[PDB]
Amino acid sequence: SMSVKKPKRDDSKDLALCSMILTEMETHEDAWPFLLPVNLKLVPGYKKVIKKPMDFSTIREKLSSGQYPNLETFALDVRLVFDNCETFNEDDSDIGRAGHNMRKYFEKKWTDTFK
Repeated sequence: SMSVKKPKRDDSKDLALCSMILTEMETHEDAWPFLLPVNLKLVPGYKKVIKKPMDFSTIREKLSSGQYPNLETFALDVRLVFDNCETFNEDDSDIGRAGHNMRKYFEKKWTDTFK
């Protein structure tokens, strides 16, 4: 509360460390469904169903331009990518399996880097 603070966690490396995680996600062999925005002119149903589209290139641009206020807002956009994928794609599909694999990969890196 006023003039009463928990000890200050060092957050000075968070920007660099989120960039490294994102690089590792970008270079994973199962990243291909997530590298670019979904083409809303060419994929029937996507625009109406998926209220907040997100993809790795859009996260990368937001990161590079100071649009993430903290490391939790960064994790929310990465999770958004996988939640959108589960909403639109059957589990037993190449893209459905890709999203489960990437979410697992991301969550381990996140725990090992920050928790």
